[PDB]
Amino acid sequence: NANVVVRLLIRRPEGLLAAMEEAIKIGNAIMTFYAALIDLLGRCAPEMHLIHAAKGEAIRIRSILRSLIPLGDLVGVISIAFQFCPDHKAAMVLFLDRVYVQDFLLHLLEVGFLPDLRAAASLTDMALALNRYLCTAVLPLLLFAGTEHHASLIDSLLHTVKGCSLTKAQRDSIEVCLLSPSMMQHLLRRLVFDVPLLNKMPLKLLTNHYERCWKYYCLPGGASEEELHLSRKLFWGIFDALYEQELFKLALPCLSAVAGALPNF
Amino acid sequence: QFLRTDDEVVLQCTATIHKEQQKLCLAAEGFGNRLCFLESTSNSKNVPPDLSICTFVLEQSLSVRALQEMLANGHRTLLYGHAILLRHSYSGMYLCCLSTSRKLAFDVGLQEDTTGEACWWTIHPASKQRSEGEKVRVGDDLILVSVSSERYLHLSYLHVDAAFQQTLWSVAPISSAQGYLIGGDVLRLLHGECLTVPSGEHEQRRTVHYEGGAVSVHARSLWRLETLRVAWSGSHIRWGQPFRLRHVTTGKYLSLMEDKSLLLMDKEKADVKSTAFTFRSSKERKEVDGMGTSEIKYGDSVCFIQHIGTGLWLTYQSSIQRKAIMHHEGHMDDGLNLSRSQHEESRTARVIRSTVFLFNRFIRGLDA
Repeated sequence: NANVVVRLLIRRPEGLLAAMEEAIKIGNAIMTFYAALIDLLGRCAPEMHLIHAAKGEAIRIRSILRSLIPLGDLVGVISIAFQFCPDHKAAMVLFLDRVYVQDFLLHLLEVGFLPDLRAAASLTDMALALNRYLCTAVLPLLLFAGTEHHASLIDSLLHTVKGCSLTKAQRDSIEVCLLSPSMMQHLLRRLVFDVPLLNKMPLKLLTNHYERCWKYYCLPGGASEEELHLSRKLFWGIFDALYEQELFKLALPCLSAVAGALPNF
Repeated sequence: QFLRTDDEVVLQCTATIHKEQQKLCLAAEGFGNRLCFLESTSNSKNVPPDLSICTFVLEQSLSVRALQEMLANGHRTLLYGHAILLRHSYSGMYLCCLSTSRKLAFDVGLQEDTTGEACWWTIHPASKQRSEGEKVRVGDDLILVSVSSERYLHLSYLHVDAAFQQTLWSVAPISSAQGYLIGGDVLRLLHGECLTVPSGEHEQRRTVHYEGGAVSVHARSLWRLETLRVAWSGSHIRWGQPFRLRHVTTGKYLSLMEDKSLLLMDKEKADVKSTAFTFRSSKERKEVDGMGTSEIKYGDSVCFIQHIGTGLWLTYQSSIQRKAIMHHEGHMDDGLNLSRSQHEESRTARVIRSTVFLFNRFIRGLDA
């Protein structure tokens, strides 16, 4: 199906970075039509696995997709969701994801996610961009600017620390830290500033999820290790305060893991 | 009737620019040019086309099953659905699609290597009057399809390029008998001692002599015949059909103006009554659609040169500088014998002038 529709489309005709920008000031026809074309042309990918790699003429459509359409994607991945707004970018991320290397992960980073924690403070209609994006900003799970992202996105995640869909944003940070190296090592104690501000239960789960992966950073390179003891002491006194410790006391013995590798706000 | 492998064909698309039926032909250059262009064939009565850069050769013709096999590592006839391998009949390169650009099209040029899907083209019929699988015939307006780029060999407005849109490509037979004359040869004109144009460093060599010695072997005395027909221009050569003679080393046409002189003038001055000479067996048919039969053997020949418009006889006057002048009778030595050359000599001969005309452009652009 993919192949035949692609050929059909290419017979006919239909600055393609200029159209989504020039119509943005000017009645929602072409800015929706082009995003739907992006969604259609991105759905007919060759594959998602070595079928795309280790086969023939699944690559031909992939070449045609980048040959008649080079990206220019900043008109979609940046300029549309900073006040239509969530969905058009949600098509473009799929078209870039299916068809299109470690430099590019930092290239588009903090584009859009900076508005997330800003507009999250009025939870409305364009603030359902985030409940929409709880999957499509997480699926790019697969130090220059990365210290910004753990700055911003955790400041979005602490906005809820939609309801059961926050588990996607949880693994979006617990696995983003896991591929750390110095700024992330300082981020291995970031929630300790909120573990003292902990005592919903998700605020303690955000402590526990990074608690086990905290020791990987100071296992590699080995100031606030005494502050880790200060958080362990607030956890030792907070253990007397309390499935209540199923996310708490799992990290409490794991503070010996935090002692096993180095040696709100 | 039909088209086979190891044949000689041309590719020719006829466009219309403001009610002017322009029969453009496909022409690649090679030896410094990886891109193809268009050759005019409509205005052939005052500016003759170049023929050596537009003829092709079909090498092989498989079905897609055998091509996908052989890629995974006699004279057959072609069927609409075979992926063929064109090649440039002079330069020796294989025609293909390239990943360059000049839109969402691709450019078309030659390459030396034959592997990959690049130099393979499946024919497609362009009629309901003939259909898949059946036999090709002469003059069928068809479509070509890239195997690699999955695109059509399109003529655009003057790019020839591989596009998503289609256009027609009429073909025409050219060639297919040892020891005889075929329209397209490169030959010397033996006297006893041969026809010559003098050495460089100038006249612009526009005089014509008869000479002897080692200049028989050298690259000056090379002449290419170009018959007035477009299709079947690589047939046999029989008496009575006219032909231009081109000097190969210089690229200027051997033109007679019976008042002025026998000189060498350019493509844009080569008139059909000015220079289209013919040989006669004595010193006193018109068109057959085929490669003809064997007329003129090489060593046993007395070719007496005679114009169409004047009908004179090029005889020598009185270095060895027996300068050729069209007389009304001539002597008994105008039966000039013939000697065809070999492929490597003509290959050197064309590339000499092709590099000369680029070096001189370099020199004048540097002196500017």
